[PDB]
Amino acid sequence: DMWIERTADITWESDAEITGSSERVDVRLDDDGNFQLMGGVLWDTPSPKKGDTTTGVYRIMTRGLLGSYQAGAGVMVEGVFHTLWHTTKGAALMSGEGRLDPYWGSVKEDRLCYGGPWKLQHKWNGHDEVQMIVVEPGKNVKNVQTKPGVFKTPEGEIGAVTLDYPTGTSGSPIVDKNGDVIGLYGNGVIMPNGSYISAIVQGE
Ligand SMILES: *[B@@]1([C]([C][C][C][N]C([N])=[N])[N]C(=O)[C]([C]C2=[C][C]=C([C][N])[C]=[C]2)[N]C(=O)C2=[C][C]=[C][C]=[C]2)O[C][C]([C][O])O1
Repeated sequence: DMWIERTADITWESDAEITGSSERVDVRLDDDGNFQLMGGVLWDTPSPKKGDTTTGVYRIMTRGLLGSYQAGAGVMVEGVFHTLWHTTKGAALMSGEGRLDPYWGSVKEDRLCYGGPWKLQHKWNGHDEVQMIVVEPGKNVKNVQTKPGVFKTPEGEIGAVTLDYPTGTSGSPIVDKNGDVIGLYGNGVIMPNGSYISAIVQGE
């Protein structure tokens, strides 16, 4: 029922609009993957697609008997598709002529990958501006540039971006100036003034 469509290259854009703000907010993370203001599962082996694993940025689409809608987005790097867990909850994804089955995910970290282990090892350097590759439903892909702030958790810190986009943009990748994916958009908190702030969702 769900499929992926390639829609952009993974790149830094020199003309991106600069927006957002660099906040600092105290949060805790629950075992369902929700942040509040203040583990990993290896999936079944296919066992016996061939989906398309071309590098790039992708929309996650779904449909029933009528038109389609955009459930989310993600990134294909080194033959593995990466998204937030909550976009698909582990559902299989068609990719071109074949199927991609989940490999590994964590509800609490809100991360899921298909085709192999997580390939994205780069992280925000804690200093520089970053770019979100915005995969908004119904719209062409564009990049926006921002300086992250920080979620302060009881154990540590996580980079966080004050950028609000509509439902279905979750899983859009965030890149550093080299064009390396430093994490994904779409799991955060709402502030008392209504501002939405997402973690830069990434492994170690
Ligand atoms: B995303 C969507 C992108 C941001 C939309 N903007 C906004 N809500 N103002 N992300 C969210 O809405 C997430 C969803 C989510 C789902 C599941 C988990 C793990 N249990 C965590 C987050 N919501 C928030 O981050 C949120 C936190 C606190 C209060 C309100 C909202 O695009 C496709 C999918 C839709 O679920 O996500």
